[PDB]
Amino acid sequence: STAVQDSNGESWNTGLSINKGESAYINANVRYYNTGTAPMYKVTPTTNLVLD
Amino acid sequence: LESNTAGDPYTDYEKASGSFDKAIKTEARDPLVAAYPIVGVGMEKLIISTN
Repeated sequence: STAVQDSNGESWNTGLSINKGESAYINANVRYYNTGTAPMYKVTPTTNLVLD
Repeated sequence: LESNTAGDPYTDYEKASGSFDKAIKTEARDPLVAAYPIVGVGMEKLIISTN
């Protein structure tokens, strides 16, 4: 008893991998203003981002 | 016999006359009291990132 078997196969795979500590990368768009009486040179603010 | 009675950097005359930093409470005016901050840290709450 002889037998010949040919076979064709196709596969499509999708994969989503995600961390849980670095899950997102927010960034801000801000602008400094002045309301005093003197100019400020080399302005650098320390600012807090708070969620709720 | 000592320039600084209390030990703080400002001397007797500087503390008495008020010719030192103007943000220091009047309780430090006399030489016997010492200008000495006691800065402390109070915890509010932690956030834990589970990786």
